[PDB]
Amino acid sequence: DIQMTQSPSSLSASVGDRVTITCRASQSVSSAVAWYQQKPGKAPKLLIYSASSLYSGVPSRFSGSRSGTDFTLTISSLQPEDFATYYCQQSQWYPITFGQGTKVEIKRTVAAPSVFIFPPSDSQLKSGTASVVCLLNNFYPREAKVQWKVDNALQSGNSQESVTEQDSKDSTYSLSSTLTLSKADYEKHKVYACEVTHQGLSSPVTKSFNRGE
Amino acid sequence: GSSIVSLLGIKVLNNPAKFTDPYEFEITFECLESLKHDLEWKLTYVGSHDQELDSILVGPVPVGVNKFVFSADPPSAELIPASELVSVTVILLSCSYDGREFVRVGYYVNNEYDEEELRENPPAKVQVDHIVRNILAEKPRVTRFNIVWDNEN
Amino acid sequence: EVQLVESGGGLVQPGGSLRLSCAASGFNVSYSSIHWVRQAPGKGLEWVAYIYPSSGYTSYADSVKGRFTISADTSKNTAYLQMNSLRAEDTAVYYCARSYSTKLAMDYWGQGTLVTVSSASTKGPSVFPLAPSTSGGTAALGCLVKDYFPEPVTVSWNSGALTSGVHTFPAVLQSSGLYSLSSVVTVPSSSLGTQTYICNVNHKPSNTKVDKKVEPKSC
Repeated sequence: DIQMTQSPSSLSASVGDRVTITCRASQSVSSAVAWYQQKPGKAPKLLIYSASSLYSGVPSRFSGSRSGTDFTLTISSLQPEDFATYYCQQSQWYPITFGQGTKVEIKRTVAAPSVFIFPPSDSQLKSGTASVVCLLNNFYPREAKVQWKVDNALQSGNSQESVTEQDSKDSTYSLSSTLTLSKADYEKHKVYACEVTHQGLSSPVTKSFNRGE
Repeated sequence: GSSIVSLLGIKVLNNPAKFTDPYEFEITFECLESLKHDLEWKLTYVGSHDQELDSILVGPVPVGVNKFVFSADPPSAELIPASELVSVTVILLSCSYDGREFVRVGYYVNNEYDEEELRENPPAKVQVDHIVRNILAEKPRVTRFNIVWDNEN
Repeated sequence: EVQLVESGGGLVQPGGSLRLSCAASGFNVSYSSIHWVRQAPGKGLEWVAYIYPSSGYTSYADSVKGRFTISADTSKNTAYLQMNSLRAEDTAVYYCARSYSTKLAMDYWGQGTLVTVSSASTKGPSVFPLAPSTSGGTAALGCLVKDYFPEPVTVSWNSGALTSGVHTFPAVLQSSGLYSLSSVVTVPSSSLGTQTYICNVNHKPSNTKVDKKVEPKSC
């Protein structure tokens, strides 16, 4: 019964920064902790093993330490090829366990999202289903919040989100939320709304339509 | 007093192995109640209770049944008479509560060369890079010791 | 030169069975442990199982107990993962990896082989307009690519000619076992009604192409 609780989950840094990633173990671990770096579409690579032993080959800017049950990965002076996801791992207790991961992402100024809501098309309604879409365009940071309101009722468990990888040129994110109703449930209500919350936004922004004008 | 922590099994994981390979044991134990102090598992090379090989601390002790892996460094061929590199030796795996040993598990170890031909024709300078150890995990010697845990009498 | 090569991956029905192979070269499989680690799409690393081929001792994650079996053929310098009773949530990339004198850290990794477990049968996408009505100075319009299996689709706009302002989002797996994604582009609002915006959806596995013209909706 063992956890590797890894913090934070996302981490904003510019080149040159000293970055610190922390993993706390739910019970005592003498030294079998390891850190891994994974890049999208690639196999993870070992960085440090046995809590603090630099794996052979790894740049000496990666180091590992331990304080009590807190294990830490330090990257003094973060280089550009170091933007990646980092996983901690425990292998003293059964079962071997990876932390949830930490994404290290490029820092940029706050950009508010442009927001759009798209009603379902007639063509889809005929088939029996209504997809309502809320688009959040070119924003930073990734941390945003989308609430669907159907006739001012908060919706739950009937929508999925999706996010793009950080943009290569402008370092922003885009996010698409889809609410899915049966056509038969879609016609029982008038006002469709997504409410958006984000650091670049003084007030929460809401986008609406009334079905069939 | 009454025995709070009890050893349940030991798996010798990487076996047989090279002489210079670390030791890797999966250790199962059961801890019946919260304890105040650390457990220390240690591995001792005996040969002959000569040399401590490694040691792992656990504190606070998790309650219940638990499995962990103990990775212990190998003996150095330099701190060992060449007489003992290709003979039968003994490792000792033991656990202590608050510095008080309460269990000890002994294994015989066969150390022999890699290939048949080299087995039959030992060179006068021992080639450690070719010695394969084989812990006789099937036949352990288990010894317990009644100790005082957290309740002073 | 240490390397591990996975093989065996592919699509299989819920409740079926698949065998993965891990061929190791450059080191002696007997003097190490071989691990299987998997990664569900867009998710973290999850440890599945290991074996010490020297003793034959093994270990499994609770999520995989009694369905997965791991074994090793020391002559072939090769490890196996026999997967039985597959459920959809076993869908992931499966890496084999080796551990040696690193306290069960994994120093070398395979490229990973992909394993999909699904009831679903090959279906091409229905595409629906994301019709435009201003925010950020522009209009936004797009294409909803709904109910296809398997991954992937490719979406382009106006045959490649239009690229900037395009965001094609990662697919999601829906409750029905079918995928849906959206593809959007920002446009100047002046061009609505006059400029032609077509999204070209290509779904190779069912060999279907769809071009959908996306217009502002009419009165």
